[PDB]
Amino acid sequence: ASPFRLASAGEISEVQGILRTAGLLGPEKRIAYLGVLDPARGAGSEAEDRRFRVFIHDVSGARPQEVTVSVTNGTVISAVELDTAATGELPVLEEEFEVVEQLLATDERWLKALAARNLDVSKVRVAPLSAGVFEYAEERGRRILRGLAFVQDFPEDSAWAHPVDGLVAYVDVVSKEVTRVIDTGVFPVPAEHGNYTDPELTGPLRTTQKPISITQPEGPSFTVTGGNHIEWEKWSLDVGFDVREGVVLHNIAFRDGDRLRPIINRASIAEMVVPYGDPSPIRSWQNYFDTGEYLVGQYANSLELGCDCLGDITYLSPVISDAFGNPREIRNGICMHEEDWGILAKHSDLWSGINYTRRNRRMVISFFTTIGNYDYGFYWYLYLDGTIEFEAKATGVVFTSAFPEGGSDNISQLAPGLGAPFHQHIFSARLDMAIDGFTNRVEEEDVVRQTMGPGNERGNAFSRKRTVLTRESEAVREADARTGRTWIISNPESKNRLNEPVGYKLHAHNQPTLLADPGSSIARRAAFATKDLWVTRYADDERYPTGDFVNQHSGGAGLPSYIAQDRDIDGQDIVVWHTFGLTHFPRVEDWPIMPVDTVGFKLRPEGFFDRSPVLDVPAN
Amino acid sequence: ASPFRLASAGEISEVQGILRTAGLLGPEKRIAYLGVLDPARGAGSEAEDRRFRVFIHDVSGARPQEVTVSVTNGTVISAVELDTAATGELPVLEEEFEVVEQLLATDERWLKALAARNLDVSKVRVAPLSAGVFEYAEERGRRILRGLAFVQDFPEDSAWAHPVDGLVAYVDVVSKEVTRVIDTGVFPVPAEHGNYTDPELTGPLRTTQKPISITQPEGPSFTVTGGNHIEWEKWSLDVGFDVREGVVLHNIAFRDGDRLRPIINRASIAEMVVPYGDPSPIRSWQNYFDTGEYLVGQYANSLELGCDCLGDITYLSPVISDAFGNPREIRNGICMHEEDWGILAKHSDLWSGINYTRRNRRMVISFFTTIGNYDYGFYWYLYLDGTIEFEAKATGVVFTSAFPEGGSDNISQLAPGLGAPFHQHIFSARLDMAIDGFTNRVEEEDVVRQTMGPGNERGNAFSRKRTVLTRESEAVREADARTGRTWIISNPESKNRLNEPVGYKLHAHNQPTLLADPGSSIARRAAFATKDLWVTRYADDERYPTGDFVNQHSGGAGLPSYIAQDRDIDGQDIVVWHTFGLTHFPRVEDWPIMPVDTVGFKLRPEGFFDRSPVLDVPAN
Ligand SMILES: [Cu+2]
Ligand SMILES: [Cu+2]
Ligand code: NA
Ligand code: NA
Ligand code: NA
Ligand code: NA
Repeated sequence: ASPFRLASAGEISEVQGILRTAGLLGPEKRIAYLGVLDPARGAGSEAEDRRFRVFIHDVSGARPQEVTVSVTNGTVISAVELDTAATGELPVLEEEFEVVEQLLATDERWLKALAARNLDVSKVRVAPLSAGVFEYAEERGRRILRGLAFVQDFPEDSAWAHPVDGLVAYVDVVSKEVTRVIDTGVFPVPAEHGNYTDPELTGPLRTTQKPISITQPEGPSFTVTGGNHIEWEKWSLDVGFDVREGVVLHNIAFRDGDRLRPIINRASIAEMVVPYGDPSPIRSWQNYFDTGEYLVGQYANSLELGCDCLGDITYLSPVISDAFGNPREIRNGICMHEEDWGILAKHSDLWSGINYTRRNRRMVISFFTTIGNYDYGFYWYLYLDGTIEFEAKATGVVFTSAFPEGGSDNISQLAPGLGAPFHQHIFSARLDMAIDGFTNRVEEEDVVRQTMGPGNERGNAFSRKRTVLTRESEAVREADARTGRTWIISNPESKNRLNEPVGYKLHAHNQPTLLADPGSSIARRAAFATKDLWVTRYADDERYPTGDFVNQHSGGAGLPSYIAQDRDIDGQDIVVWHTFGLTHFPRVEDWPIMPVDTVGFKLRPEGFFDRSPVLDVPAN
Repeated sequence: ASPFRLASAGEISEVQGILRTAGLLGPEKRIAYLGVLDPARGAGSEAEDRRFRVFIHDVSGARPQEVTVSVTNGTVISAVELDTAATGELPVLEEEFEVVEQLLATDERWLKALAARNLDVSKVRVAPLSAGVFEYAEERGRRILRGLAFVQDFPEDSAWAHPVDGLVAYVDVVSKEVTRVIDTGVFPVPAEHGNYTDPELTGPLRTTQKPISITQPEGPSFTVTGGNHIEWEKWSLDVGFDVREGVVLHNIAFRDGDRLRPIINRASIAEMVVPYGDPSPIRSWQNYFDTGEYLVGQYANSLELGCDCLGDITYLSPVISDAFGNPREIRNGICMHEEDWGILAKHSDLWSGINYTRRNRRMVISFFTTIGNYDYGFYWYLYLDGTIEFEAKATGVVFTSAFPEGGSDNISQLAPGLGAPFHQHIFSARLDMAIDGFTNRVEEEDVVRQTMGPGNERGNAFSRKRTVLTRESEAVREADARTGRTWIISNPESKNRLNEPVGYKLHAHNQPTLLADPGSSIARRAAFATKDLWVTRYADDERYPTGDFVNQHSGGAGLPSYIAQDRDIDGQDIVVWHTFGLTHFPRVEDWPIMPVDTVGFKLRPEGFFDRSPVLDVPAN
């Protein structure tokens, strides 16, 4: 009954049938994206209309289409032909990945390059990577993937240990032509294997780890209704899933006495870019937009009980569409559970004699995705005290290269002859704010140091200052860790009992933003990543910080074009976009499989409640 | 048998007997500090000598003494009379705290101030606070405490809800004289109570939280031998306890194959300062040195199973001395346990078909202390992958004042008429480094941005740079979050298999440092807090960043005087001192009892191992 319910297999089958009957899903067509559309602002008329957005690719070279379908009414609402040289190419299809290796295996230039290196083509795996936009005029309007080669000595070998440096190819995956093969010179293929399940590498496994048993004898404290509606310790929300963004949180609200108070209307990771910092022409084009180009939701893992998620786990199994419009279930793709989180509050008072301790807990909503060599975990946390936190977990196998004789300023050495180029992993969180409703504003808060003098005779005073961001043109902000800079999202029309506007404070990790030269292709295509915080006025069609069609888009789409509208954001329906990321100089300890590293952000209440919201927590 | 074993009750009784027979512990004497001394550098001759350092106060006004005793030989090694006007006063005695309220209760000025406010003196609690050094010439060489007043309406009332603003007194606790009573004007005493166990404030307690059961059916994976020696998942260390510093970690080492490899010789929180930023003369002197002035170890809590520490807990019960030299056990004062810590490493490989997941865990060593209104948790974490992390947890009741009519730039409003002055909580971690032995060096690592141009034609390259700190005069460093600044501690004489020096990288949280004017008293006394990182050459007597005698010391002691020696630290026996802290602008949600907030730091291996050190972890 809820408009925010997950897409059903039956809905996806109906979409397929509607598209086919409209003549839009012939044998040459492929679905590159399918997702449910959120309700438009002000759907309080109960007139639900379940609408889906579809990107349709054509493998014969005809123009792709963007289509909107109403499952409710069984009709095609609109269908638009796309000029991809102008607005960007569609996301990469899973079936295009295998095309690259197969096409190169019969190309005379590729075979000559492998022959010079004494490599058997049957052992050469090709990583098919997105192309970006660079100097090659012949690529405009064509679907291009670039391929880098790795040797697999046997079927269970980790090919990442054996990069074939000095060699790259470009492939037109629609016309099935190899456009360029570039060979800059022969590097030795690193010979040491990286097989982290090989007993010769692991040694005897430890026998010292005794079991930790986490159980909930009476079941979990949260309830799931309507398939995806969560209620837990005064929190209320809906867990959505989209093939591009992955897990999306809707309608985050907190039950404060008799009132259900909204906090965030929609929360998601709306883009994530992995730019590489190696200037070698073999890799200097290398930038993954995992969300926008590959779609992280479609590569979600099935999570195993006891290994991936430990404790009393409740799973969601979202349904997506395959390239032909058939429903596909991602079994156990989302884990949900609560976790003990240490001490919540504690005080032993000498004067009253009262000793007081309470324990904290958090609700966890997570999924894991695998894109080639990398694996990313996305974790959303809700805490008893009103804190909301996001954490990304990065693991998997680092992307490798040869390590040059004589060293490198842009590549780490991991093993003899084996290098790992420097790179970043940068995320964009899109937070459609709704602090006590939709009239919100953002203030930038800095610590203020004060000079010793009159009114501050002992030189101990310090203060803070808040600056309201009033228009989009002034709402592109940078971090300043030294001044303790944070941002407060408040509702100027909703006051706490002290007559102050209710608010939430965003705490960033203050990690470096995009390092590339501002004149680079990646700086133009990932402009969101060059600043820590953006605020825009809500609009239905402003969904992603990089635009709708990221693959091979020439740049400027998304946030820089949105904020040019210079709209009023002072007490309006606003969206906060926060950039955060990891800068990775690989270490020896990251090889041959990398231990998890993390980055994230959190939001804490700031005068949202009239007092601590956890006074009614019982004494365990 | 280990020289690093905890002090025994029998050792403390022997110290008392040695002091008494030497004529050093008559009825007028009080022990203000007693602690075991660490072995001097190069104790590999097995010639153990258990020595204790003692500070002896005299309640009759005679000069205090610093005494060193050998329990092994039953002798007084040295006894020195202290000139406290020169070198500082001894730490505050617990018995001096009650003296303040009792003395004020019979002072005519204090009684007149309370009478004007219609307060019954029997209901007025006085917080006895350290004095610092300001403009009052009569305080030089005297033991002074300053008192701030709070109303307790009934014996179980939280007095913190009822500050009596506009009033402060200074007390000489040796001569038992009230030196000054300052009354700047009558403020209304805030009337709302802050009793967080009162059903009228909490409402009905939640019935929604279902139990989380954490158990270890086969016991924990760590072993404890010799009372305080820990072995856990290749880690080895000794857990010490000192009445000033609290938990101290000794001899942190990692078993890498056949080699026990040292990492940190001694790790502790060597000072912690809480400076207040309210320029009112009632509070502008207010600065707590919890470690140096009060001694955080002697106020350690007894931790309750299931409430404070959850899971399979192993306790240590350290022994300290009371003011008369009798041993006192802090029952269950240290909790030790292991915790599941999520995913350690994960990869699903398309080419090899291998799916791999391993789980992480951490060892936790913690204690909790209560100083007046504040409660602090100190947590040390060891992770499977070689990471060492410290985390401080701040909770308790915020220090309060009146909230002025017309507002304040330096005080938050928490309730009608009730304010909470701005302040910081700043810690100093002393890390006596021993990366693969004692020849260590520190490098500062910054990210380096590169310009688009020749050799970087696509403008994607970025790099990093490392600067060796060679002398103490250049080893006072500031954070720079924007350039991703970290510090690497390496051993230039110990190489990994790639012929690179082994190292560990310190990751700071990059929070603001001391905000006070650099010309203030607190900036001179807490100079360590004005910079993020200090490196010194190890010396036996350079123990604390603030010097040995912090109470009422005029300033400059500790780190600024140490580094003036400008000693060589390039491949030497070195000590890293890291400043980190929280800047607290109190929020409504912090009242009437504050949910935990955290700050800390971590160290991760950086080419210390030859590959990932967790390949031999089993598959659960
Ligand atoms: Cu990485
Ligand atoms: Cu505080
Ligand atoms: Na274009
Ligand atoms: Na909004
Ligand atoms: Na002095
Ligand atoms: Na050292």
